[PDB]
Amino acid sequence: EAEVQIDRLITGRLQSLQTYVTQQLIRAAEIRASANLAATKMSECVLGQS
Amino acid sequence: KRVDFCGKGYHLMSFPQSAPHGVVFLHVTYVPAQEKNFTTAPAICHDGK
Ligand SMILES: *[C@@H]1O[C@H](CO)[C@@H](O)[C@H](O)[C@H]1NC(C)=O
Repeated sequence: EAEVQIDRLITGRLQSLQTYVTQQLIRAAEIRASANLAATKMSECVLGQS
Repeated sequence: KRVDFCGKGYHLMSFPQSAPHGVVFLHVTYVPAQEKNFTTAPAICHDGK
């Protein structure tokens, strides 16, 4: 029964890790979009005139 | 007219080309060089004007 117990623990922890990775991916995508906008603003409204 | 959008400098024109799974832009740009130093002045008044 120790195999059963450790299997339950392993599957639960794997589910938690998967959820965390997905959330991190979404947050990274949003941050990348915002930073692209910031880079465009830096290139346009500083090195010239808008 | 937006600075550094396409090209590095003042933009003249571009030519598109295909790729396996994308596009390639060839930008033509104009860049000054061979500078010289001079003495300036804001405005010049003659006969009080
Ligand atoms: C013009 O003269 C100034 C005065 O020393 C100098 O600093 C500047 O470098 C000169 N211009 C060029 C293009 O060298």
